[PDB]
Amino acid sequence: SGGRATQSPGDSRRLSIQRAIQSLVHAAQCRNANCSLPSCQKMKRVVQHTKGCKRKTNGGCPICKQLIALAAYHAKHCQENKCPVPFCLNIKQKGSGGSGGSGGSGGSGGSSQKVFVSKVEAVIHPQFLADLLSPEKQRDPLALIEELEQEEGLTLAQLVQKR
Ligand SMILES: [Zn+2]
Ligand SMILES: [Zn+2]
Ligand SMILES: [Zn+2]
Repeated sequence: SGGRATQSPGDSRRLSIQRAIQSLVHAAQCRNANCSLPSCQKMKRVVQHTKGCKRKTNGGCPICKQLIALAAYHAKHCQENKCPVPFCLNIKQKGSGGSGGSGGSGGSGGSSQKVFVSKVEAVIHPQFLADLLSPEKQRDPLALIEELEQEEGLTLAQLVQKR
């Protein structure tokens, strides 16, 4: 009757995905000016990126990929067709798939963004997730982002060529 979750290194970072996803939903429908929360302000930036973006799904910007990842992962745990979450909407119209995600409640995340099924999660780069969750102020996701697209050249590409 549900359940069935194991706390892998991935789980913890998928939980950071789900946690940034919790952020996502919030900034997606936050219209309270009195609210100036850390995860909210940083995500207000990251969300506003998703809309004012052009290289969105072209694969250039890291955000929109990890945001269609968040919004998708989120969309799996979402039952709203008229959702506030941006890419959740286009998920229901384009990104069709099953349910699931993670939920083992692990806290020992690690480099597991290769072995896993990279169907949803493109360049989520949990550091970005972590920074949203961080009470710190000048710890912006979009700052990480430009860093992330730089590091998008490293790993997976590492020793990938073969015969
Ligand atoms: Zn807010
Ligand atoms: Zn973008
Ligand atoms: Zn949604």
